[PDB]
Amino acid sequence: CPSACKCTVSLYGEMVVACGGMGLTEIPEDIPHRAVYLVLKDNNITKITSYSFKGLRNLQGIDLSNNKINHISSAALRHLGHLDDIDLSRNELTSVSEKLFDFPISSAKAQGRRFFVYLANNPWGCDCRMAWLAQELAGGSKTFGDRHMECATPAALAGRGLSEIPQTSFVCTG
Repeated sequence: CPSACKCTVSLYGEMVVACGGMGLTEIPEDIPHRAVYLVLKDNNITKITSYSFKGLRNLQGIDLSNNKINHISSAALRHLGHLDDIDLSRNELTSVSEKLFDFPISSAKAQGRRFFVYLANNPWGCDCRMAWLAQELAGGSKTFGDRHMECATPAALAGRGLSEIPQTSFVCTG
C-alpha cells in the first residue's frame, strides 16, 4: 500500500485504495494489482498518462474528481476491462478523445453491464474535437453523464450545454 493511501479489503473481498485529499501531484506507485476501487479525489494531479493505470487492470472504479487534470492520454484505459465508473469531474480538461473510452465501453457491453463516465465541471473547449461527445450526450448516451457539461470556449458558446449545440457550431480553424 502506498504511504499516502489507506488500503482496505471490503467484506466482499474488494480492495479499496483511498488516497483522497493527500496533496498528491501524481498517481502513487506500487498500488497493488488487486486494487478494485481507486480514490484519488481532491488532489493536485495534472496528467493522466498511458501508464497511469499500469498493472491496475482489475479496477472497477476510479475517482479522480476535483484534481487539476488537463490532459488524459487516449491510451490510459486501454486495458481496463472491468471498469464500471470513472469520475473526472471538477478538473481542467478542455477535451477528451473518443478513443479513450473504446476498451471499457466494449468490455462493459460484452459483460452485460454499465460503464459510466462522469465528466461534470470541466472547462470544455467546444471546437471540432468535442463534437463527438456533444452528439453522444445529445443522443441520450448511457455511458456519458450530461450533468454540468458546458462549454468554456469559444466565446460564442461559453455557458451553453454541450448537448444543446448544433454539430456545425463545433468548428476548428488552423
